[PDB]
Amino acid sequence: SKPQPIAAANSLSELIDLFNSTSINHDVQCVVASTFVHLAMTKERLSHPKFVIAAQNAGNADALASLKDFGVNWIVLGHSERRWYYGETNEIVADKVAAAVASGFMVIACIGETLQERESGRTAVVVLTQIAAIAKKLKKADWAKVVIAYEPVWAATPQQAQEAHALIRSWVSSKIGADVAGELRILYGGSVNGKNARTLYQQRDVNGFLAGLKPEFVDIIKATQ
Repeated sequence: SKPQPIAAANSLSELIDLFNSTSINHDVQCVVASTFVHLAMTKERLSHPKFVIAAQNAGNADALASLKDFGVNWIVLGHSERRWYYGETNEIVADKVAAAVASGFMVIACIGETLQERESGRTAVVVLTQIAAIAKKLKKADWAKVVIAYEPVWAATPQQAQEAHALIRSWVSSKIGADVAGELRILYGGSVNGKNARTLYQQRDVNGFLAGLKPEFVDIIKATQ
């Protein structure tokens, strides 16, 4: 069977009212990741116990310490623009991930290739090098706290997403262990809506979504069964 799925989202007050009133029938960890300045409000307002608040991109020991102290236990790291715009390298993201885990966080670590990388058939070498860097700073036991989001930056069909996710899980199995591989949530972080979410989740190696904080996130949740 699949590990517990994750639905994570990366005007606002209307969105949280909506999430709060939503009945979610099945086992699924929901995550609302927000920017620093909206954190307190989101935390005051979001009360659905199947949801947790995540920080984003924090990389400083003291910052992580305060978030944790503030009751934030999740963080999202390495999201696409962090790498292609802000210049966070494979190693910078790796160190952020290791720092967060050491501070008691559950980490959604993002990886993904650009259009130029996908077009040239270098998806595998790129994606695996990104996670290899992440793995280098983590111990096997740390993987209990880790979640991988695959982001088709280059954008996708369920078959394409399945192939990407499957290639990630094979590298994990062989380099980290089959037991880690089996428990690891690998989320699909490409474009998704209420039409293809359900289709995508059906894929053997998709364990959820890293999608947009948007009214239709609710359908993304339902897509995880």
